[PDB]
Amino acid sequence: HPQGPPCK
Amino acid sequence: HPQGPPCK
Amino acid sequence: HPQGPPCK
Amino acid sequence: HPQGPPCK
Amino acid sequence: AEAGITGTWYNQLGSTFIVTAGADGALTGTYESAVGNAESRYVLTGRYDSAPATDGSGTALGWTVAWKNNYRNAHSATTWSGQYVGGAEARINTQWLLTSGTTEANAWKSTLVGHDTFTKV
Amino acid sequence: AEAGITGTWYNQLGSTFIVTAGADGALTGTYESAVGNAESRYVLTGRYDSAPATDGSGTALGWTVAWKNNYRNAHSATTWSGQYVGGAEARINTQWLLTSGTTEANAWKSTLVGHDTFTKVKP
Amino acid sequence: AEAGITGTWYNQLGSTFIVTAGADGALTGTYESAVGNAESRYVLTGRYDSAPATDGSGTALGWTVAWKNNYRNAHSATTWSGQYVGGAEARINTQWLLTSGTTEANAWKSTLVGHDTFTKV
Amino acid sequence: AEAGITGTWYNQLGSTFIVTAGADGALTGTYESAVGNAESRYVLTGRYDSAPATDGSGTALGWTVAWKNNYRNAHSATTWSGQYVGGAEARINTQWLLTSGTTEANAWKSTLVGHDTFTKVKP
Repeated sequence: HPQGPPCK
Repeated sequence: HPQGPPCK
Repeated sequence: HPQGPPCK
Repeated sequence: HPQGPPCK
Repeated sequence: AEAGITGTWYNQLGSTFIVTAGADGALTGTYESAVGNAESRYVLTGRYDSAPATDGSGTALGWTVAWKNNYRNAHSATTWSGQYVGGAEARINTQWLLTSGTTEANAWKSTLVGHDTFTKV
Repeated sequence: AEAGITGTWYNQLGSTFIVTAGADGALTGTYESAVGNAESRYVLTGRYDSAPATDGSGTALGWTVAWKNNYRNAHSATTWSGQYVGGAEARINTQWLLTSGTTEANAWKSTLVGHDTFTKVKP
Repeated sequence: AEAGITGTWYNQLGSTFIVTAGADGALTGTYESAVGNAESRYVLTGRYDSAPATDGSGTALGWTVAWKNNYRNAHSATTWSGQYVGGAEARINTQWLLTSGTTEANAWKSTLVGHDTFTKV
Repeated sequence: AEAGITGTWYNQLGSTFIVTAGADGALTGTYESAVGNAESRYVLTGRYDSAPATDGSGTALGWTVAWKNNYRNAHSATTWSGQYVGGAEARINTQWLLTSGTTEANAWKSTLVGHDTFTKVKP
């Protein structure tokens, strides 16, 4: 989601 | 506060 | 989740 | 309130 | 339905909300408080997500109202986050956050939270 | 004060908030997700309470971002409510609500709540 | 009225809550979910504020339910904060927080918030 | 795991939380306000989800404190919902709701929301 940090 | 009900 | 409605 | 910091 | 958000809405407390939804996601209007009054009107600005929702979903949106107008300044602001559901009985179901400007020492209790359901009735 | 708020801010997750506060209490700008290239920008609109606050009190404000742009549509919107605290190290402390569009049945779990603190980096 | 909190309550989703309020502030009971089922029952524990409230106020209380029983473990817990209002139509009006156990990377969306009104009907 | 949770914890405002986690998922203890002498202690009860969590996931928990004891009665109650994260530096991250008993008319503003992080100090 564009509101969480980057992905793994 | 202007977000509540009236003060009647 | 056990907090929601049923899965009917 | 017992949940905030100390007073002034 | 899409711009079914446009119109006048009322909530259980008596407040009225008048908004215009722009085709690209904007929400603009006035929010008026207690008594209706004359200048119990405050500006509101927001955004809504325009989507296909085959699965009968509501439309996510949110808006803010800073509680200051040319007659009052309550040093606070409210943001409502929720969704629009249209139909015979359209409703906007929200949860809101009201933050007041405080000094550090009172910052822990600067925010109230609640919920409101708005209808066009 | 509009100036202090205007600028670029970042929060602990790595997201970018670029805002301009107008004299009429308006807030406009873009919000970018935590790292991730150029097309991670969304429009935000908000309001701030221009306070006669000679108390060392923060300025209350709020804004909304609908998570839809020309590349993505997450069918959700977030609203941040908080206070701007100026100084050499200005901060905007917020609490947010993220609502996703759901069907009648999952409405009960459509809203997430959290908090973010933004640090100012540029004017 | 004081131990009018004791009893069986229902909310709009269908869940049932059975509680005993102790004379010193304790709240103990079972919370059962969907279908009624058999072991859709989870333990709940809470506290309520026993006060004089001449000014017709509600009674503040709150409770928690960890979503694990000998048949399910949803790695989450819900806390309800609200107030009891008695009368011909007693109600418990709450706002709740449901936190799930996540890993750091998902901690930003570990908590849902909502509201529920419970009645004895 | 019950052990890790059991102990004394403090948060950034200076409050004290002393808790014992039982094997049956129960949480009991006392909560003390930020500095202020001995009679600032209140009873707390909660629950934690004993997880098979071999994911580096936190353990979900929650507890309640009604702000009434033999010295004071604030006619309010707070509930904290959060996760326990162990390690050498264990933390309990929460979001809380503080509800005050109000009349019908002010019910709309009876609930405050915030967040607190607790650091463990003693077992």
